Amino acid sequence: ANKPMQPITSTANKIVWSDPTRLSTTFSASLLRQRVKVGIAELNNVSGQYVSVYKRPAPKPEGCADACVIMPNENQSIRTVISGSAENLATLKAEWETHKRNVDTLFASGNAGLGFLDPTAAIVSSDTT
Amino acid sequence: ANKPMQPITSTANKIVWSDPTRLSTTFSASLLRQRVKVGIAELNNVSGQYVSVYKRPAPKPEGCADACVIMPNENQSIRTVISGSAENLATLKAEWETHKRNVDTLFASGNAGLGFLDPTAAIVSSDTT
Amino acid sequence: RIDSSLASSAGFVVAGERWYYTKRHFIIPRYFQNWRMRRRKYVTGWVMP
Amino acid sequence: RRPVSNGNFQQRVKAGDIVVAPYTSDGKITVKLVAGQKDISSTPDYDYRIDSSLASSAGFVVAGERWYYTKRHFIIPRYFQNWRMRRRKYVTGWVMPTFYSPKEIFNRLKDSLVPDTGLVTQVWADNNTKRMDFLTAMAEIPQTL
Amino acid sequence: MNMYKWVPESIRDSGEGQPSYSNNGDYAPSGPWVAAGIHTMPQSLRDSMRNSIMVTAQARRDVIGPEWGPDGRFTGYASVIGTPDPKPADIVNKFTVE
Amino acid sequence: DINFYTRQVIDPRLCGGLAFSPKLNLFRYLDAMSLSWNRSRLKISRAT
RNA sequence: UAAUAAUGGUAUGUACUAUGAGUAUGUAUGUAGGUUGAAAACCCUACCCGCUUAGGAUUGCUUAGCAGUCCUUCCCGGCA
Repeated sequence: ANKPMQPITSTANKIVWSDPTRLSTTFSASLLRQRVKVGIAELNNVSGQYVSVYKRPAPKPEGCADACVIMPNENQSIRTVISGSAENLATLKAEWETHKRNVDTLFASGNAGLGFLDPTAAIVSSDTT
Repeated sequence: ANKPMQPITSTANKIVWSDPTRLSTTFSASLLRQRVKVGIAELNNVSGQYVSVYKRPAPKPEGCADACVIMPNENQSIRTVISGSAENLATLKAEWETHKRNVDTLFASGNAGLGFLDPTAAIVSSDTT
Repeated sequence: RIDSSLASSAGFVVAGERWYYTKRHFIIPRYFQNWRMRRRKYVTGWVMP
Repeated sequence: RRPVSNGNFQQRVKAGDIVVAPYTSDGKITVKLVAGQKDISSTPDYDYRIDSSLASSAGFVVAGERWYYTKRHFIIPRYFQNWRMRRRKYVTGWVMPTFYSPKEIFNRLKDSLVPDTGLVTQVWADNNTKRMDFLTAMAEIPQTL
Repeated sequence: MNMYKWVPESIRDSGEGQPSYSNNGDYAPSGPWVAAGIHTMPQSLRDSMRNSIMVTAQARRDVIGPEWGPDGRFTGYASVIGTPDPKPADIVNKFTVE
Repeated sequence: DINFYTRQVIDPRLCGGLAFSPKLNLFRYLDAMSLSWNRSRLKISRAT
C-alpha cells in the first residue's frame, strides 16, 4: 500500500527518483567506479552513493492536530555511500546487513537518534563463530 | 552466532568498536548535534554519522600465490549519516527502513553493486496510501 | 504444485532458510506449496526461415 | 592406437581455442580357454568303508587320539568307522570349450559403442545453469553500450 | 520426436501456503515457530514474486537449460523424449560490393 | 579380459546444441535501437 | 642523473556547504637512488606491475583430455 515514485533525471551515472504526488521527497543514486591496483593487483572498486531526503513538516504542537494550522517544513536527509571491490560483492553484500542491524540496534531500537550514546550497546561484526 | 565487537575508544561524541579477534574491522558511530530554529520554535537537530569498515584480503588469485602469501588487504567501507529533528524520530524510524528497503532493491537484489544502474527499478516513498 | 524458490530477495528478510516477509512471521522458499502449474506434452520441429 | 594431432596446438591455445579430438588406447583383449573332463558313461561300482576321518575335530574335545564329544564318551576316528561310500568307474574325455576371437569381440564392442544421452543431457544442463547465471549478470552491458 | 516443455502463463496461487510465525520475536533462524495463515502475505508482494517467477520461467523455456532441482525446486524444464531432433546449422550468405 | 580407452566427439551436427545458444536473447535485444545510433552519426557527419 | 618548469592530475583525510559530493586545504604520488629549484622532486638510473608490437614454446601429446600460461622484442603507462 506504499506509493511508488518514478525517475526524473536519467544519466549514465545518476538516476533521480521523485514522487509525483509530493515532489518534495526524492531518492537519487549516483555511483562512480575506479580502476585501482591496491596490492599491485587490479581491483574493481564501485562507489555507490545514495541520498534520500524528505521535507516533512512535523513540529505539530501538543494535541493540536485540529485544524488548518500549517507548520514550516524541516529537512530529513539520509546519505549512504557504499564503496568496495565488485569481485568481493557477495561478501560485501553480507557485510551490508551487518551494517543494517548494527545501526538498527544502537539507533533504530537504541536511543542514538535523540543524540545519546550507549557504549554498552550490542555491536556485532560480519563474521561468525 | 556472529562474533561480538567491543569498543576501543569511547567519547561523548564518537564511540569506535572493534573485534577483539581482529581489530582491523571497525564500526565508528559519530554524533553531531546542533540547534536549528525554523518555525519560531527551536528544534533538536541530530546529525548521526555511522561508518562501518571491514577489511578482507585480496580477491585471492588462483594458484601461483596460494602457498604462504596474501596479496595486500583491501578496504570495504559503508558510510551512513542520518539528519533531521529529534522531535520526530518516529517518522525518521519509518523512513529509515524505507530507505533500507529502497537501497536493497538497487543493491541487495539489483546489480547496482557491480556498477550498473536500473532505471526500471521499483522504489517507494516512506509514506503509505 | 512444487514451490517458488528464487522468487525475490528485496523486502523479504532472509534468515537461513527462513525468509521474513514481516518483522516476526516468515516464509520458506521450498515450503511455499500454493502454486498450480501446467506442464504439457509438446511435439516440436526445427523450421528454416 | 589411433592418435590425432591438432597442428599448432600451443598456437591455437594462445589464440584462445578449446580443442577436442577422438582418441584410442593401445588396449589389449585376450580370450583364454581351459579344457575340462567330459563324463560320458559309467557302470562299475564298489562300496568302501575304510576310514571316515577326513573331517577335522570341530565340535569335539581333543585328548590324544580321543575325540571327546561328551564328558563320559569319546571316539577315535582313526578306528571309528561308520560312514560307507560308493566308488564308480567313470568314463571321461578331454572337452575343449570354445569362444569367439578378441578380433570380432572388439569389432562387436566398437559397433555397440553409443554415447549416453542421459549423461549428455545432464552435463549440458549443468553447464547451462552457470551459463544462465553469467548471462543474467551480463545482461545490463549492452544497455550501457 | 516429442519434447516435454514447461508451460508458463497458466499458473494460479492456490492458497496452500503456510507462513511460519516465529516465537522469538525477531529474524532469528532458530527457536520455535508456528504455522500461520496465508492471509498475512500481502497481495501486491505475492503478485510481484509470482510475476518474477513468470518472467524467469518464460526466459527459461524451450532451452533444455536447467534440470529439476535436487530438492525438487523446478526451473524452466525441458525433458527430452527419445533422441533429440538435430538442429540445422545457422547458414550464412554473403555478398561483397565491388 | 578387456582393457582399453576411447574418446569420442559429440557429433555437433546431431548433438552439440540443446543449449541456450547465446545468439538469442541478445539478437532479439537492442540490436535495432543500438543500430539507430545512425541518428548520432548523421548529427556528427553534418558538422564534420 | 636533469634543470627551467605549465608542476591544469590522481588517491586518501580535514572544515564549510549539501534535495552537491561541490568548495578549500593537509598528506602521498608502484619500489629505492642522484639532483638545485617551483620540496606536491622537476627529471635520469635500477627493480617490480599492467598495456601495446609480432614472434616463438614438444606442437603435439594423451588408457585424462590437456590450457586459460610462459620468454623476448616494439611498447606506453603506475606525479605532472
